[PDB]
Amino acid sequence: SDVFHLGLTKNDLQGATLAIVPGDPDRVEKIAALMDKPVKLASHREFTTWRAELDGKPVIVCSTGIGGPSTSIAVEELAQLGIRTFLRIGTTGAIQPHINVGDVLVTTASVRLDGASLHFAPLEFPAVADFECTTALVEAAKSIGATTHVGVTASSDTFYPGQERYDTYSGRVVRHFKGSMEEWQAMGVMNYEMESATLLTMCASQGLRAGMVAGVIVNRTQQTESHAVKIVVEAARRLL
Amino acid sequence: KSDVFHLGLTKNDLQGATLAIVPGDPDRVEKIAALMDKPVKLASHREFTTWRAELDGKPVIVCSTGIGGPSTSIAVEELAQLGIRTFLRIGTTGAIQPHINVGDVLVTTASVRLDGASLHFAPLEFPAVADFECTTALVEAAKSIGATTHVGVTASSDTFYPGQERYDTYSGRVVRHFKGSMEEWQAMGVMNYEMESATLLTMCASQGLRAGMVAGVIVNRTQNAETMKQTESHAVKIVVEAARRLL
Amino acid sequence: SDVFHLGLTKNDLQGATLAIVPGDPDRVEKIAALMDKPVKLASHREFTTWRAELDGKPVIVCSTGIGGPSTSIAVEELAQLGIRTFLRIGTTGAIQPHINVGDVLVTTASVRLDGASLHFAPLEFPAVADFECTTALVEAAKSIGATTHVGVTASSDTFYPGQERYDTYSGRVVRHFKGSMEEWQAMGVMNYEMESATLLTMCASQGLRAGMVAGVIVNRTQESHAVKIVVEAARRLL
Amino acid sequence: SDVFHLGLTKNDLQGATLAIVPGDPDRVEKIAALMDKPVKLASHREFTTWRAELDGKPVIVCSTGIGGPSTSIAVEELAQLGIRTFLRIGTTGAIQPHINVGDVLVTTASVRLDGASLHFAPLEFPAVADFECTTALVEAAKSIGATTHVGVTASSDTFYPGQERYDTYSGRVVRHFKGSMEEWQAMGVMNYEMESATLLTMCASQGLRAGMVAGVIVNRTQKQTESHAVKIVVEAARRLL
Amino acid sequence: SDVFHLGLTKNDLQGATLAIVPGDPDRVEKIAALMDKPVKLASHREFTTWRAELDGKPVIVCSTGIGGPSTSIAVEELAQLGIRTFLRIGTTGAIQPHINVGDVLVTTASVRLDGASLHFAPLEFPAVADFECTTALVEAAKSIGATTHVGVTASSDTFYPGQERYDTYSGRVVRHFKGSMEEWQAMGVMNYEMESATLLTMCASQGLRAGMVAGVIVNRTQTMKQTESHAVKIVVEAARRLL
Amino acid sequence: KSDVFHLGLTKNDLQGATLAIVPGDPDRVEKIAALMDKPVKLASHREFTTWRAELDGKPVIVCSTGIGGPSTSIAVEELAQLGIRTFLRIGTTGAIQPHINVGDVLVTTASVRLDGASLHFAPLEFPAVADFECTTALVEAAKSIGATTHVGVTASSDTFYPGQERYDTYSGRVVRHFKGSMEEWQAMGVMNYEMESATLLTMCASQGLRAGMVAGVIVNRTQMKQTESHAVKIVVEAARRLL
Ligand SMILES: O=c1[nH]cc(F)c(=O)[nH]1
Ligand SMILES: O=c1[nH]cc(F)c(=O)[nH]1
Ligand SMILES: O=c1[nH]cc(F)c(=O)[nH]1
Ligand SMILES: O=c1[nH]cc(F)c(=O)[nH]1
Ligand SMILES: O=c1[nH]cc(F)c(=O)[nH]1
Ligand SMILES: O=c1[nH]cc(F)c(=O)[nH]1
Ligand SMILES: OC[C@H]1OC=C(O)[C@@H]1O
Ligand SMILES: OC[C@H]1OC=C(O)[C@@H]1O
Ligand SMILES: OC[C@H]1OC=C(O)[C@@H]1O
Ligand SMILES: OC[C@H]1OC=C(O)[C@@H]1O
Ligand SMILES: OC[C@H]1OC=C(O)[C@@H]1O
Ligand SMILES: OC[C@H]1OC=C(O)[C@@H]1O
Repeated sequence: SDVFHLGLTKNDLQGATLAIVPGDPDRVEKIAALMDKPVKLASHREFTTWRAELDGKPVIVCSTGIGGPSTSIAVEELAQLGIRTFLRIGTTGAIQPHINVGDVLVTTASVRLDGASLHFAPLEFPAVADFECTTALVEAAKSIGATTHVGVTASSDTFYPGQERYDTYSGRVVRHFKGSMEEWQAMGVMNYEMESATLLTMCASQGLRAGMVAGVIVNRTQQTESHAVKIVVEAARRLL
Repeated sequence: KSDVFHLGLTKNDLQGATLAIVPGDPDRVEKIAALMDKPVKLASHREFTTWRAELDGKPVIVCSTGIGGPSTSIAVEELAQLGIRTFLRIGTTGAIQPHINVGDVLVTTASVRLDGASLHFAPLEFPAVADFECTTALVEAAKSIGATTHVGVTASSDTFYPGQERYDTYSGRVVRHFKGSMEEWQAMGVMNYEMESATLLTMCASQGLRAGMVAGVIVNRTQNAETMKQTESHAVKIVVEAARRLL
Repeated sequence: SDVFHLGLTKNDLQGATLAIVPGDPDRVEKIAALMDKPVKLASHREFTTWRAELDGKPVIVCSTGIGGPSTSIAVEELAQLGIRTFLRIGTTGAIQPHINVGDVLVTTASVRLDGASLHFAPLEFPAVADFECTTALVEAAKSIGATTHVGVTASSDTFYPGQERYDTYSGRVVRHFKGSMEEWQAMGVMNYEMESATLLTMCASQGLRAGMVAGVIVNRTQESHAVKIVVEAARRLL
Repeated sequence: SDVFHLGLTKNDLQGATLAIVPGDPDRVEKIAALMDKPVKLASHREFTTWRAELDGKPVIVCSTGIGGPSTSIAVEELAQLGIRTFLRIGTTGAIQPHINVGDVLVTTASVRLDGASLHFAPLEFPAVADFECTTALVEAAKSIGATTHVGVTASSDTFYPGQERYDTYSGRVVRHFKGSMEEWQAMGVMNYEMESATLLTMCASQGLRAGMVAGVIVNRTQKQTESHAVKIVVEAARRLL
Repeated sequence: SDVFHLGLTKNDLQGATLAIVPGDPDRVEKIAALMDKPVKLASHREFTTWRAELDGKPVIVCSTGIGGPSTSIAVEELAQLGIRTFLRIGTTGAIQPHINVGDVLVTTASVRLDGASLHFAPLEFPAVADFECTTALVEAAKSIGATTHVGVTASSDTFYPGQERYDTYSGRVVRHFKGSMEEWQAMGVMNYEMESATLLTMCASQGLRAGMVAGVIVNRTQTMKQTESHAVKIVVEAARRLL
Repeated sequence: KSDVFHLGLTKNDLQGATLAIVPGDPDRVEKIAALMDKPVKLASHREFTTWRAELDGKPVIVCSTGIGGPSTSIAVEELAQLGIRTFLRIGTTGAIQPHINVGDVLVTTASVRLDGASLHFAPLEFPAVADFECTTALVEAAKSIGATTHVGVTASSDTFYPGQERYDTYSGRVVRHFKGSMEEWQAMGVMNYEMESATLLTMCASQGLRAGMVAGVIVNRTQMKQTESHAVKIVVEAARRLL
C-alpha cells in the first residue's frame, strides 16, 4: 500500500481522478455495478474500494464510513493517489415539512457541526461545495426526473444529540444543542447528515472538487438509495 | 415618507419589485439603473441611494449598501420588508491569487466570515453561501459577455486594512489573529478580499432570501484608475444580465 | 489624494489633529457650521469631510457612515493624515427606563458586539474611551446643563437582531442574542449604537484619543444638543 | 433490532453489561476468540458485534470504526441495550521518545481534539476515564508484565493535520495545529489516537464507566503487540464484571 | 528568599519533595500538627508554610489561598524549591442528593470553570489528577473508613455566580451560568470548589503529580470543624503512601 | 457571628461605611488604616483582613482581597452585601512600557481581561472599565501629592508567571496562547500587569458598584516599600474626595 489505511497503490487506480464516496461499505459494489468492468480493489476497516469504467475512463468508488474522521482519512489517502474530484452519495433525514421521503437533496454548503473540518480550516471558512460538482449533480437529478431540493445541510459529528434526538439512553441534550433543530429549521436548513462538513471543507480548502447528494430516508417533521446512486453516477459522467 | 426607518422608501415605490441589485458605492446606483429601462431616483439618505428601473417589463430596485456588513444588513433588512426576495451584490475586490488579473470578474460561491454582522443572523458554523440559482445566473451572464471569470471562495473582512493584512498603515502592525492570514487564505484557494459578502450571504441564506455576489478585480495583492472604470462597467453589465435571468 | 477612500491630502487638513466624527454624512456640514471658517473638503461614498476652525485652530469634521467597517477606514485614513483625537457624536437608543429621549449619553467604554474591533485587538481588550476625551465631554455637558448619563454602551454590528428588535422581516433573533437586551439592562448598560466599539478599540490600541457622545432618540422600554456638547468638548481638547 | 445501526436486540446480549470496543471490525473476532462460547451477532457498516463469555458472564465485543462519530453511535446504542462499562482497546502513535513501539498505554484522560465530545459536554468538562476501569487496566497490565505507561492521550478527529503530519497531499497544517505536537510533547502527553475523547466524555457525563488502553504501533520521534493489548483488556474486563 | 512570594529558601525545605496544600492559611498548622517536628517557616499574604516530618521524611504544608491565581503562585514557587507532588485538601459544596455533609470527595478530574488553567494549557486539555495520587487518597479514605465518593468536580473562579448562587447582592447570574448547576448535576459532577482545575491542569501539564480531596460542608440540594478534621487525616495518610 | 460566609463581619460592624479601600496583601491593611482616624481591626479570616477607620469624620473600610480574581470576587460580593458601594483597589504592579519608571503610579481606566472570574459576571465583550468618578478622584489625588502618574489600560492576569509571559519558572515555558503576548500588549499601549483589576472592574461595572484602581510600579519588565507608601497616600486622598 502507498497509503496507511486504504491498502491501495497509485497503480491500482489506473489513472482515475474522480471518486464516488458513499458512507456505507456495502453500498460500494452496488455503485460500481452500474458501471463497466467493476473490480474490487481492497477492503480494510470501513474502507471498501472498487474500480470501474465510466465512458471508458477509470473511476473509483470508496466508502468513507460514518463521520468526518474516517471521511478525512479516505479523502486524504485518495488525494495522495491522484483523486481530484469527490462525489459523496448519502442518506439523510429532512427537517423541512415540504421535503418528502424519497426526494433527493443537493448540498451547496454545510453547517459545520463537526470537529474534523476545523483541522483543515478555521470555523469562519465555508464548508461549500464545488460549483461544477453541484451543477452536475443538479443536472443529473433532473436528468432522471427526481424531485430535487438544493440548499444548506447541517453536518453533525453525532447521530443523536447533535441532531437533537431525545430517543436516547440519557434522554437529554447538552445546552449548546437544546433548541438547535428549530434554529436550523427556521434558517432553511434542509437536512442532517454526518460527513459533508468535513468533506466539503477539506476539499474546498485544498483545491479539490467535491459535491454532495443524498436521498431522504426520513422526515423529522412529518428504491430511494437506487435513485440517488443513479444520480451520482450520472453526475460523475458529466465531470469526467 | 417611508415604511422603513433608514431607506426612506414605501412599498408602493417598489411597484411590486422583488429583485434588487446592491452595489456598495452610492454613486454606482445611477450607473446601474441607466442600463435598464425607465430608471427613476427613489431616495437618498446616508449611504443608501435607491433607484427603481425596469427589466424586460419588470420593476427592479438598485440600492446601495455602503461599506461593510452593518450598513449592508440595514439595507437588506429594509428592502426585504418592502418585498425584495433576491439580492445581487456587485462590488470591487482585491485579488490574492497570482493567476487572477485586474479586470477579471469573480463570482463568489461562499465567503470566509471575517465580519461581525453575519454572527447576528447565524452562528459562525453556518456557511455564508450564495444561492445556487443566483450564482448560476452570474456565471452564465459572465460567459455571455465573455469576461475572464473565476468562481470560488472570497474572504469578507470587517476592515480594509488589518483584516486584509495591509501593513502600509498608521501603526504598521497587524494584530496576532491576522498575522500571516493572507498567506493562509491564499493556500486555501481563496480568490479575493472584500467587505460585504459574508454579511449579505449569511443573512440571506438563513432567512429564505436569494443572494449572489459578483465583483470586478481592481487590484492584485501579489502583482490604473482608468481600468477601475472599465472593470466596474464590465461587472455592472454582468449583474444586470444575471438579473434578467432571475426575473 | 494621500489616502485611498477619503479623497484628502495632508495639506487639506491644514495641520489639524482633532476630528469630530458623526455617522451621518449629512450631519457634517451642520456641525462644521457651528465653528469658524467651515469649508467642504471632499465627499466620496459615506465619507464627507469638512474643515473648520475652533479658537483659531483647524479641526476636521468627517462622517464614518454606519458601522465599524466604514468607521475603521475613516479613522485609519484620518490618522495617516495626522489626526490624533477623535470625537464621535451619534444617535442612540436608550435601554434604561430612567433615560429620556433628549438626554445625552457619554460612553466610558463599550460592549464589543462588533467585528471590526477584533481586527485591532482580541476581545479581552477593553473598548475604553480616552480619559481626557471623556472628561471634556462630561464637563461640556455639565457646562450647558444637559441631562447627561455616563456609562457603558452596547455597540452592535446590526441595527435589528443585535439590538434584539423583533419588528422585522423574519420576526426572530438568533439564539446568541435572545434575551440580550435584558441582560445588558441588568448590567447597567445605557444604550445601543453601532460604531463606538470599533472606534474606541482601534484608538485605545494604537495610541489615538477617542471620546463618544450621543443623543437619545428612542427608549427601547418607554441632535443639536449632542452636537453642541461635542463642539464644546473639542475646544477643551485643543 | 432494537437499535438504528448495530442490528442487535436486548435479547442478543443475554444480560451483558460490559463491552470491549476496538476500532477495527476485523479485531472483534480475535478478541472474542480469547473468551468462552464466542458467537457473531451482527455486522453492519463499521459495527461488527460478537458475544462471548468471561468467567461464565456474558460480554460484548463491538467495533466502533474510526472516529468519535461512529464511536458515539456504537456507545449510545450499546447503552440502550444495557451496556454500562466500556473498554476501548486501540492502536496509537506514541509521541514521547521514552515510549517504545510495542508498549501499552493506559489513558487517564484525553485532550479533546474532536468534535463529538462537544455534543455531550462543553469543552471545559474533562475527558476522564473511570477510576475503577483505569485501575483494572493497570493491574491487568501489571499481571501480564507488559511495559506500561499511564497518562494523558491526545484524541484527534484527524489522522493527518490534527496529529501534525506534513507528509500529505497539501503538505501543510492549519494555523491552529501548527506547533501543536511539540506542545503536547512538552505537556507530557503520551500519544495520539482518534476515539478516546468522545468515548471518555460521553461516558463520564452519563454515568457510564469507560477505560482506554492501546498498543503503540508507531513512535513519531523514532510484530504489532495488538495481541499484547488484547490480553490486558480481556483481563481487565474480568476484574470489572 | 529564593522565590518572589513564599518567603522561602531551598534549604528551608530540607529536601522535601511533597507538599500538602490547603486553601486556608489557618489550616496549615492543624495539618502539620498531625506530623512530627512541625515548624513554621513563613507567612506572607495568603501563603503560610510549615515544615514537618512524615515517617522520617521532610514534607511541606503550604496554603494556596482561595482561587487558581494564588494557587498558581504557591505551586510554581514550591516547584522551583523542589516540590514534585501536591495534595490539595479542601472544603466543598456537594451538588448530588446522595452525597452528605461530612462525606469525603476524591476528584479524578475537574470541570475547568477557572481562568488560571488556561495559562498552562488550552481548554481541551483535561484537568486530570495523577493516578498514583488519586489511588493513595482513595486507599487512605477506605483505611480510616470515611464515606467516600470518587469522580468529577466543578472548579469555579467564583464562589457565587459560578456556583449558581442567587442569594447575593445582585440576585442574578450571568447567562452563561444560568442553569449550569443542574447541567453539571445531570452529568454526574459531585461538587463545587475553587482551586482544583488550576492545580490539576498546571501539574498534569508540567510533569508534577497532584491529587485532590475535600470534605463536604454543604449540600446545595439539601460539623464543619469535624469534617475538616476527617479530610485532614486522609490527606496526611495519603501523603505517607506517596513518599 | 457574621452576616457573610468568608469575611466574618456583620453590617453593624461597618458603622455605615459605604467605601472600602481594597489592597491585595492582608498585611497592608493595618498600614493603610493607620493613615486615618480611630483605626480598629474588625476581623481576619483567610486572606481577608478588615479594618475600620474614619476619614473626615466618616467611617471607611480597608479590606484585603488576597491575590487573584476569585478571592477578590468573594471580598467585593460580601462587602457589597455589607453595604459597600465604592471600591478603590490599591496594588503593586510591573510596568511593561519603557517610559514608565519604578516608583511611578498608574491609574487604570480599564483592563485587559486575562482572568476567569470576570466571565462569571459578564461575557468577554463587556468592558472591564473603571468608574469615571473614582478614576477622576484617583487622578486628581495623584496630582495632589505630585506623583509621576500614567493613566491607561492595564493587563489583568490570573497568573503571575505564564500569563505575564515570564519564563523564569520551573518549566521555563509559556503556553502557545501567551507566547509573544507581552510584546503585543506593549504595542497596544498597555501600561502594566497585575492580577485583580479585570475581576474587580467587571464585577463592579456590571452590578452598579463604583470601582477605581491605582498601583505603584515596583518593577519594569523592559528596563518597593516607599513606592507602596506613595500609592497608599494617593488612594486615601482619592477616598476623601469620594465620601
Ligand atoms: O445523519 C442522519 N442520517 C440519516 C437520517 F435519517 C438522519 O436522520 N440523520
Ligand atoms: O475590500 C476590498 N475592496 C477593494 C479592494 F481592491 C481590496 O483590496 N479590498
Ligand atoms: O444604533 C442605534 N441608533 C439609533 C437608535 F435609535 C437605536 O435604537 N440604535
Ligand atoms: O491515531 C493514530 N493511530 C495510530 C497511529 F500510529 C497514529 O500515529 N495515530
Ligand atoms: O467552593 C466552595 N467551597 C465550599 C462550599 F461549601 C461551596 O459550596 N463551594
Ligand atoms: O502582577 C504583578 N504584580 C507585581 C509585579 F511586579 C508584576 O510584575 N506583576
Ligand atoms: O445513519 C447515519 C448515517 O446516515 C447519514 C450520515 O451522514 C451518517 O453516516
Ligand atoms: O474600498 C473598499 C470597498 O471595496 C470592496 C468592498 O467590499 C468595500 O466596500
Ligand atoms: O441608525 C443607525 C445609526 O444610529 C446610531 C448608530 O450608531 C448608527 O450609525
Ligand atoms: O489508524 C487510525 C486508528 O488508530 C488509532 C485510532 O484511534 C484510529 O481508529
Ligand atoms: O469557601 C471557598 C473555598 O472552599 C472551596 C474552595 O476551593 C475555596 O477555596
Ligand atoms: O505579586 C502579585 C500581586 O501584585 C499585583 C497583583 O495584582 C497581585 O496581587
